[PDB]
Amino acid sequence: PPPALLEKVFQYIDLHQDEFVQTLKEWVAIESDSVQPVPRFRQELFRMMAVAADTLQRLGARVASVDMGPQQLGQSLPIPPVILAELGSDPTKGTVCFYGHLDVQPADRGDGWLTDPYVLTEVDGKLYGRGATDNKGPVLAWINAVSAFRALEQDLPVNIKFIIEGMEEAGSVALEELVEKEKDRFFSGVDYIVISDNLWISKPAITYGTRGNSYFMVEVKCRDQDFHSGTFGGILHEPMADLVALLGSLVDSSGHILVPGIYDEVVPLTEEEINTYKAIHLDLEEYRNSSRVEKFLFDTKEEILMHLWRYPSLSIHGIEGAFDEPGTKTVIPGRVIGKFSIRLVPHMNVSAVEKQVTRHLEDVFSKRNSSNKMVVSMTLGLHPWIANIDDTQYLAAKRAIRTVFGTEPDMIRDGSTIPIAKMFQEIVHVVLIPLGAVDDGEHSQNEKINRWNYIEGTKLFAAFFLEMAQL
Ligand SMILES: [Zn+2]
Ligand SMILES: [Zn+2]
Repeated sequence: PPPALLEKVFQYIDLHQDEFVQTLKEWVAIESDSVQPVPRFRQELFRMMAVAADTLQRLGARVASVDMGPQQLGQSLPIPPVILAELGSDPTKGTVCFYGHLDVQPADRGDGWLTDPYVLTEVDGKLYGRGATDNKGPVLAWINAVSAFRALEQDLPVNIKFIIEGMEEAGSVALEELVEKEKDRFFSGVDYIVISDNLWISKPAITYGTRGNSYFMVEVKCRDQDFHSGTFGGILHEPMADLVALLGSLVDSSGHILVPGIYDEVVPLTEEEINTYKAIHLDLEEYRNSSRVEKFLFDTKEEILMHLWRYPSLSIHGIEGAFDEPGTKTVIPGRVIGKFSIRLVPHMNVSAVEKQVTRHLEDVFSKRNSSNKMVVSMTLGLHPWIANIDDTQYLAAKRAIRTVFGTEPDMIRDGSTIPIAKMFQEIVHVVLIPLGAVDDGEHSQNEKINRWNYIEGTKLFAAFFLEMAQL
């Protein structure tokens, strides 16, 4: 049983759930792809921001859609407006701000989707579609919670602010300058900030730490034109041969990173820290099963979680400029770019990591005595983020979770990076409430959010409004 007429709010959410799921279906069908520099998609992104601005206004919010200007690509594209919305300015009330994004990662059905990525399809309680979990589901769950108090003419316990952007999947272009401009304007008197764009691991969760990241591009160039692999086979220093040797020099079969210096500054594992991991709830057979992975690099819960949260990791993403379509093309690529990144943990320095990776790659390349040119560039470099657990925002969330799910949340870290979390910490001086399941498949084929997570998460947000008012 819930408290109060949270009972009535909860009743409302259960009765309007099919409507909440149809709104999500409608938002998902707007192909708000920010990553493709294609006018068709950027227009759909602007329409998305407009649909959201209208939704917030209809709820009762003062809404501003802030003109963001051009995105320099030697061409350019307009950036989608940022919604800056306020619902209530009651001086007898605290104020909570919610950040979300309504742009999505590209989705091509040919990538391996069993459904049309932009048609929300429910299969065994799972709602499949691009943006279902990342991030239209949790934005709507928050909005739908507010709309329950509004429909019932129930006083919202806190004032609510919304900051919603349309460029998160493309580096939040122009957000930081707007935030900076607004630090003592829109953010003046905002008590706590909420982000809901992350997943559980098993038991619901609250997330209080994230990894950093460093994204590397390694270009090996002969000439711009490719070669016929037979007509010119046998006589070139082939860009692909150099790149494959460069990429193959980075990590070993155990996951151990081979760049010298990389472990120098990782904080030492302590007894205390080990204990924190032992207290997390994770069935390793369950985790193997939802991931459909035969075996992981490690055998125990503690090793698995630590390698995700507090050890660095290296992933090779792909190669650009070579033969990557289906079939059997006989080509020596003239210019290729390897892509890989290293997730960063305390106490690693971004600038040192950049130096170390570069030096390593130069040393490998020079030993090849190749005629090719190599350019390493670190295109992205972010430090890790940690919240203070048992902050007032963090306690409200714990209580809200207990109310809705009837159990204590585990305090978890995250292997991914939430750059926005760091940005609000640096400029405005954040609580992460995950709604997604571990197997939601964000940034992949067959992304979903579970109906239960989406609907029960709406209730979580409702309870949370009330908890924030209570300190
Ligand atoms: Zn997201
Ligand atoms: Zn994303």
